Amino acid sequence: EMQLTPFLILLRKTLEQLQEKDTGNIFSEPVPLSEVPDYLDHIKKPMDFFTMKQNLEAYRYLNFDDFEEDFNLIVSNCLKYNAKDTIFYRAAVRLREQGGAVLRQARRQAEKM
Ligand SMILES: Oc1cccc2cnccc12
Repeated sequence: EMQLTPFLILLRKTLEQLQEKDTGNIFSEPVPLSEVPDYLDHIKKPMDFFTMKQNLEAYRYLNFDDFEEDFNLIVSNCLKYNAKDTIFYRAAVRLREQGGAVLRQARRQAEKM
């Protein structure tokens, strides 16, 4: 029970804060299938921050869970695909940790709406 425009402004700010935590920009764009040919073998729904931005602007995120679930896919896909001893796996752990605090604060703000 809130107005659409302030909520989308909040999601835009939140997405920018999450992208800031991905300092290597390894999640900024879809995983390039041309360089990872086996990626889709067990990754059923790829996700990335650019796709999240397009979903946001297409009005596909109307509650915080819609938005947070796609963020969680970025993390979980990366933990699934990559071995634990890789920078990519550890980057997803770091993003989960640093991004979780960003998400908790942003969800508090949405609940004031
Ligand atoms: O090759 C990649 C490039 C950027 C991100 C990736 C996330 N998981 C597996 C592979 C990736």
